[PDB]
Amino acid sequence: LAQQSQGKALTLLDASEAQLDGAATLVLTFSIPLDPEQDFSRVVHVVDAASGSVDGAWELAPNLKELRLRHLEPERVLVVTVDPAVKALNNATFGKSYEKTITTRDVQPSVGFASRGSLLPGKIAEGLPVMALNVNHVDVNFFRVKPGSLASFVSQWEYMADLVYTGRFDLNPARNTREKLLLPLSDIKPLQQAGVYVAVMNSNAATLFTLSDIGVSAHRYHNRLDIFTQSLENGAAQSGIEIVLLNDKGQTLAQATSDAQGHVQLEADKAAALLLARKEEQTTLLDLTLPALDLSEFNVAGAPGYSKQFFMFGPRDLYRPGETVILNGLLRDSDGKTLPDQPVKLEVVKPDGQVMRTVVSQPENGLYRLNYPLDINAPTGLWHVRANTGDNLLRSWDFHVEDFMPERMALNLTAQKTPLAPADEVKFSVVGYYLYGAPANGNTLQGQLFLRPLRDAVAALPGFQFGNIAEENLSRSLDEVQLTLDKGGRGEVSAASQWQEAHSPLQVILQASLLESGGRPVTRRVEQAIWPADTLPGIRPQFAAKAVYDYRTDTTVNQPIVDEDSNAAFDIVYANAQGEKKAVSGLQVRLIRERRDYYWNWSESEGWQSQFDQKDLVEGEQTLDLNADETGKVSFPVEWGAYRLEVKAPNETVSSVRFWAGYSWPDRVTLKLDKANYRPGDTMKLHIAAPVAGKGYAMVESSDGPLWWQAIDVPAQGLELTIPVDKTWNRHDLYLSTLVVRPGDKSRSATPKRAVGLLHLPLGDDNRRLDLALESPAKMRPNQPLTVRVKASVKHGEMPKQINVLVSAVDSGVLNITDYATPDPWQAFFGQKRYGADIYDIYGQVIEGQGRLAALRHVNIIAQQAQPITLNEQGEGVVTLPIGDFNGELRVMAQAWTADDFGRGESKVVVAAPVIAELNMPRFLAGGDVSRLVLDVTNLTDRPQTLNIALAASGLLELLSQQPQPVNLAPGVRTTLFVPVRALEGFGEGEIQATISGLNLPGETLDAQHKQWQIGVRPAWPAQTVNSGIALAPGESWHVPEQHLANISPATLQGQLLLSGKPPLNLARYIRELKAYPYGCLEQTTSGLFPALYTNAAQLQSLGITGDSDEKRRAAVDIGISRILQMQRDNGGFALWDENGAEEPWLTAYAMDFLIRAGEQGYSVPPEAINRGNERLLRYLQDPGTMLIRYSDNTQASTFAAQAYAALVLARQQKAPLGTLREIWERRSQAASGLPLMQLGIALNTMGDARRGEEAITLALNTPRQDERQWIADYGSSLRDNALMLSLLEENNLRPDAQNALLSSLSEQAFGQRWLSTQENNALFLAAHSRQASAGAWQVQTSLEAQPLSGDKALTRNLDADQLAALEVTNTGSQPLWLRLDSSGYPSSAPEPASNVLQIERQILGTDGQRKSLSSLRSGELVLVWLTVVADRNVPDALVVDLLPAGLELENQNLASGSEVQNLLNQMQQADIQYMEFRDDRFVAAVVVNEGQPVTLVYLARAVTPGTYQLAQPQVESMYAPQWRATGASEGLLIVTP
Repeated sequence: LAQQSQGKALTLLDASEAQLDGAATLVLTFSIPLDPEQDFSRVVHVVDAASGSVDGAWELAPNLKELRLRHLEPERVLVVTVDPAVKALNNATFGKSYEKTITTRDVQPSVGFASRGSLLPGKIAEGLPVMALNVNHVDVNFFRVKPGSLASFVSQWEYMADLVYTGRFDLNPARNTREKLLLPLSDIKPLQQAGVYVAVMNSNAATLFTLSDIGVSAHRYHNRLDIFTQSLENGAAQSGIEIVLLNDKGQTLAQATSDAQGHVQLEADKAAALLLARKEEQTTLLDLTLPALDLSEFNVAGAPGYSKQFFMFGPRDLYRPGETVILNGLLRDSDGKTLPDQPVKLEVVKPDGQVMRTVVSQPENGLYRLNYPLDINAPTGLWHVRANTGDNLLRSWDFHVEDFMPERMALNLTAQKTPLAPADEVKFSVVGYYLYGAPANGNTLQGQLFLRPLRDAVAALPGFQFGNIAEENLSRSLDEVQLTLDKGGRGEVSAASQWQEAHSPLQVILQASLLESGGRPVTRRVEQAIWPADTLPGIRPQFAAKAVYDYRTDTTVNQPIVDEDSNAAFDIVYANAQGEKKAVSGLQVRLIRERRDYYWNWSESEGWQSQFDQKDLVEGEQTLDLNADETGKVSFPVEWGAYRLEVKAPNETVSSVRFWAGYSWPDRVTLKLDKANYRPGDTMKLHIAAPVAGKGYAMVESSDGPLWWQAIDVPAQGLELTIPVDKTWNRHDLYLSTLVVRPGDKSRSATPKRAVGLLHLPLGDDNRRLDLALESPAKMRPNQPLTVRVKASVKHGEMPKQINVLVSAVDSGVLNITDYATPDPWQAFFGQKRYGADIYDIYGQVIEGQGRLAALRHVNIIAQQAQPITLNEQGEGVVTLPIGDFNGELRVMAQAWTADDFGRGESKVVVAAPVIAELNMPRFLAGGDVSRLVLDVTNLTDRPQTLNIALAASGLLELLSQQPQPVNLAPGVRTTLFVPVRALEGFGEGEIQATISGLNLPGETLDAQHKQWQIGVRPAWPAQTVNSGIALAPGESWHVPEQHLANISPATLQGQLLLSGKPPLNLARYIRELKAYPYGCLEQTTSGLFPALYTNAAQLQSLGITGDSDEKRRAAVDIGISRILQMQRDNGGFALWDENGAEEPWLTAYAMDFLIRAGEQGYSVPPEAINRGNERLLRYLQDPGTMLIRYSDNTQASTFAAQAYAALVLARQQKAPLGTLREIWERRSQAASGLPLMQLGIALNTMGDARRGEEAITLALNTPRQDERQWIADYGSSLRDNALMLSLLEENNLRPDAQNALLSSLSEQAFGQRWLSTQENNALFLAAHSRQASAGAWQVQTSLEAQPLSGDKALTRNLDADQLAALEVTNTGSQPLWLRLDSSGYPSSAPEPASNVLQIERQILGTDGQRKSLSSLRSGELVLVWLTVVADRNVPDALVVDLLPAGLELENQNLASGSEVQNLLNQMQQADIQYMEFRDDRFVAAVVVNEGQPVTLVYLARAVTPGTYQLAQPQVESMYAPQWRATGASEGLLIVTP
């Protein structure tokens, strides 16, 4: 506002010092608010009359009248000056200069102990740190805690004593400066006597310290506690008693006395806070609630060591909404051996924490499997699969759900294929274009160049590596790329060579992103190979790469490794890019050993670091001569460690390959072992070395507790121990700990008294890994089975027995998104588990460690998993993987297991097509639309191609042009064909099939290329329906009313004829209308799900309905249940459109009702949802104030309805407090309908009080629904209420003579036709379902068949246009006949706009805000669609629908460059939008319409595919009073030009 300050000058009210936030602050207060823009420095300033300037940090309050300056040095003369300016907000300005002198006064005294104290003991323990400010002295009283009330006293602390005062310490700090001082206690004689003391002053006035000799160490486990008491003074070893206490409570949990070794063991979980160790008059305390010792610098990282190991894994961790998540599981013990068969409880968890599915997973041949179909609208984010094996230690397998947006543009980057000399510069050709056929003009290209080594430089020679792996400056970042492109699509990138010295093959990589408007770029990458010689050497090891762990990545990586002290063989070649193998003589072949000498190194910024110096030694040398077409084979003997084989040729070009001979590739206690890896029967030699000699103990332990331990005295020369390995040692979480302590409490040279050592105990085995060899071709073609041969090996011994293998194949990109590593079970079962104990200590706390190190370096996703196979006796097998289309790289993966052994295999397969064909088309089509499809064909072969393209249109789609002429494509060239098509009348899909003949390839015969695209086809106009019926007396005749035929086109005209000998109900119509409903709000989904629950296909076909093979139905119910769960709130309540939406109790009752019903029919629903739902219903019943019904007209009625429904739903479950039901029954007069009374009545009758139930029923049967149709939030009507009441009657076998009359009434009342709500349909379905109409005889003569139709049950029959156009019916029975005719089809003429209650209008603007014709639109043009809705009433259930023309596509943007446009937008920001959706063919929006308040909706849309498109009328209706409809005038057609 601030206008209220107008007319007022600017006077300074007060400049003074004041306390603010505990600090001395200079505050100026002016009369009126100032200019908040910080200009304070040249106008207002403070200057010390002695020290000059000071901090000028001028602060400004939330209030604008006060100017602040914080933190002023006390007792100083400040001169404050305000200059004539400051302006203020109303530019009133400060007249002239103002000067004021100030003295800043003194600060108030303060004293206190720096810390509340510690529990660390000392033999004398002097020095008490205190923070004193402006105080000359302090009096201190010293108490000694009574050994009796000691426990409770200390427990009062952290979560009753005598007095030994001395007091009066002389503290002389500088004036006005807080100083840190020490209170010495050495010269005090009545204090060095051991005990627990407390100092008190006269803000932390108290502190605690302890004098003692008992040094205490402790190792805690998840349910065990081991204590070691030794000497602080004379080395170590000590007896004495100790006890465990509670938090706050001084209650003793457990007690024990030290043995002759110092060791003690006590059973204790958490909630055991204070540890107390006593020996007569001596005492030492240890707080187990404080943080434990930091072991971040020790190699103690790894997975938890569970008793039962459950290895979960799959082909990937990145899925999209819609597709199915595949999960596999294997269960073993602590040493990877089989356990007795057992179930595992698996739960699916979506990002918000809510459970989506709960399955009791049973194994199948020892393999757990799970398939979770993600809903098409599933939330994006981090999902978990949560496994429970029985220990209630939840295992978690994370996986990502993400949705990817299309590209809508195309970028083409190409290079020169064949390698370049270092001198040459590198040229990349760029070609960008819009998908709809337009060239990308003036589009800015943003990329970057990179240089990398090229080791796989010859495709004709796989495995052979090239280049010196030790050559420097082969991996660096080159130039950035900014290219305006300019031309109609094309551009060029050029890279000058900074590489010359290179003796290895290189590749220069261009990675570039194409931009349309700085919104959603299209990125691509391309590489150019570079050789330092037309010919050069290549190396391929004869030995296979073995699988080994890599802690830097925590993934089991493949590495070239050979046995220690052995022979390494290699295949050498001398070759060129194309072809293979040339002649040469004098290849210099060296075996280089890479020696590394490690050493520790300390710094301030780093702490301690493990450094290492490297030296390359020549340990072998051969000389080789090669002929034409020869694979020279060399062999070098190796020993241990890292080697690399180097081959050099006379042209100074080098090629190197690194490998290993061993599978192994200061302020602490150094622990060393004689050998790496043991067995559970061997014996290990432990070398212990400490910086300073001392005493303590060594330990071998795990989780749960310790297995072995021995106290030790370590001299300053090291100490050697011998430890046996029991048979019970096989957990892989085994750690060897060591504690050493220096004798003296007081010592020079600093010296840390306590020192710790910690090492992982190797205990794995080298004969339990399945070595997997996956054999498959490096290249293949799409749409042909992928053959993968599995060959297993085990190094030592025989090829196990019955090796199970699970092979999979996934697009490498998807895997590369998440950096997904191929799962290995070996590392899962045998890998290094974490140190599962916490070390509490009394000696000085750890430094900080600084921390552990780290390492450093729409389309249908192809992702399959074959069934598990079993290898033969030789460990051989084969799997076939059907590959669909796809063009790129596949990572083939395999996990193998037996009962005891496990393994993992990787492989890579490049799927490439000789020619690629991409068909760009619109997102959908409407019947009659004419559209220009774009078919891009590109030849990827090395040869020129003459191709014959054959196109065919299937389904609701036809071609308009003649077949294409043959095309001549040069290698790498792309041609573009235009395919004009038209869509046919119908609701379905259209298919386009493309066939390419010719192609000519040497080496292959290759069948012709086939492709097929689908597109969705719907009618341009809403489906029209006509409903009529009549009663026929005997002899009476009837003919189809002309209304069923008028102005709607045949071949779209369906009919259903229902004949019955009793007042019928259109069951088929309800079912069909439910199944056809296209929107997925809660109530609609539920309502539509109800029929699929209680009706099988056998019952469906009787009503003239077919489809869904029942199992499909079950699947559909499951899907629906998921869709219901996806909208349950955190409180167990439900929402209408989304989980974050407002809560609606009635719907909660509804959805719950369906979920219980679904449970009853044998479907699976997670108990969390059921329970939270029931809790929410119970809270609806017991705490009605938690409710908040919106947009209601009678909150009482709403509340009552909700409570009644919830009452019934819980009553069905026998979970409804009767007292509450009665408490509600007393509020019956608030009921605005009979339905809640009925529901409540049933609940009462169910939970006991049958009387008040029957009363409630009888009352319901005489309580007409009453409301000026405002809302009530029950989603109801007279009709649906009557239906549901009849349903409740029929379901519980109550009043017959009433339900008969009401059934007839409902049959006749069901003529509120043409438009029913989903709720009404569901209600009517339930009423018709639970009905039993018994025997009702009828005979009839028709035009459908020569013979007469006859029956005793209501018969429904389908009719086509011909049967319906000429339908005649005549009753030939002895009794009356009820006849219903339901007709549906689409109009041959555009229907007239119509309105009722609601009004809808659509206008079309441009971005300039001016009206725009839908006939002059060019491709890529933007337009604003302006909808306006209005009504003379409050419609809280207004659903707006705007069918699109196929020429337009939506921009997904809510809230929506300037001007009058913004005047619309803002209005749209005033509308209360309950939901909004941007489909492929619709703009949908749920809104509430307020009386006399126009609702304004604007949305953005782009024109793309050129063509002539049908254009429908805007539509709006009330979802639950759908007689309130409006359609609003359309121009009829849309024209899009290129």
